[PDB]
Amino acid sequence: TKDNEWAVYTHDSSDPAATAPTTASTTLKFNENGILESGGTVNITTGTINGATAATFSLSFLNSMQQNTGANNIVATNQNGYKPGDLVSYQINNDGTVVGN
Amino acid sequence: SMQINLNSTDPVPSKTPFSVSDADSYNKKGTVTVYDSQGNAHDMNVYFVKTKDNEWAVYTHDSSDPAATAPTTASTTLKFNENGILESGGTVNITTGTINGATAATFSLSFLNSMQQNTGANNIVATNQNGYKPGDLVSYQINNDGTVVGN
Amino acid sequence: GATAATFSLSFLNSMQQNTGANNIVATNQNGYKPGDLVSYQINNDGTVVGN
Amino acid sequence: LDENRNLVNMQGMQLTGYPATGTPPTIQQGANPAPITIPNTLMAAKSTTTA
Repeated sequence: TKDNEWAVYTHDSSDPAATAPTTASTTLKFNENGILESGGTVNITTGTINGATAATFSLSFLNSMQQNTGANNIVATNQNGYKPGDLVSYQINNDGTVVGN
Repeated sequence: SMQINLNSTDPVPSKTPFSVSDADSYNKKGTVTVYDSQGNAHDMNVYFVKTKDNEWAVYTHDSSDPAATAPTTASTTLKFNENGILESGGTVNITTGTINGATAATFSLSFLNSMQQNTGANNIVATNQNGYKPGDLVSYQINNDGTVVGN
Repeated sequence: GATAATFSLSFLNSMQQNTGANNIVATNQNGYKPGDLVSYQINNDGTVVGN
Repeated sequence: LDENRNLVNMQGMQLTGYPATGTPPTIQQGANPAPITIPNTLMAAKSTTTA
């Protein structure tokens, strides 16, 4: 929106009835060094598909950095939710820990 | 650090005073690239105009900032001894413009090791600056002394 | 019976000077026509492009 | 010459060198090396000032 000021919107492409985002979800503000100063965390709620609860999760932009890189590149993405799965294999590690993959 | 060789026989430009637009108004032009806190590249254009014998006015202006003031006052003045040794004015503090929220780059630019003789043409010997742009790992290596160096 | 096509026509970069005659430097447009696939290729940057 | 009419090798390796700057453009040995560009755009006219 101006120098060191980045409005950030969130949208859910999976929901066939998702509402088009009209209001800013958050605003990333950047110090003189391009580091985060505010707006790095925001609580985002998804849509309701197939009767399941919408996922209300804290999206954190921690360590986001704006400097004269050649382009806008996403460094890392991570989320702590996982889909159900069946047991595939198992192992015994060197420290005695039994791990099922 | 900016090291140059200056020619003693260059005639004083008739188109006084100094004008950025006027190419013939300056005897030599050089460019050094500096960087701000946000890594923006500023092409410091420096202009060398001989005023009298062994006296050279050096002007500075950044082409990156369209809102920067036009240089109308001496950025520095190099005074030289008889045999081409530097006398005074070889170091000056230089501040760039403010581009895209980046703070102006305040750096000490030094004309040390500059020597002025009867060179056949205007040439700049060396330009060095300790700033850079952000970089990402493209390779890593281990040297013979055991130093791990990431390029 | 097609819907009316309204387009922004611009004479930008056109100039009136002492050229020998009225000469068109260039024409450009964003509209196009239907046609079938002929070739497909993968460039040096990994782009898959069909001509 | 490539699509933008720049001096290129077999691979698209763009030639670079000292560009021409100013009005009229002049060769500046102190200027940073820049790619050499050869546009096909027509040349405008400069009013006579000294004869």
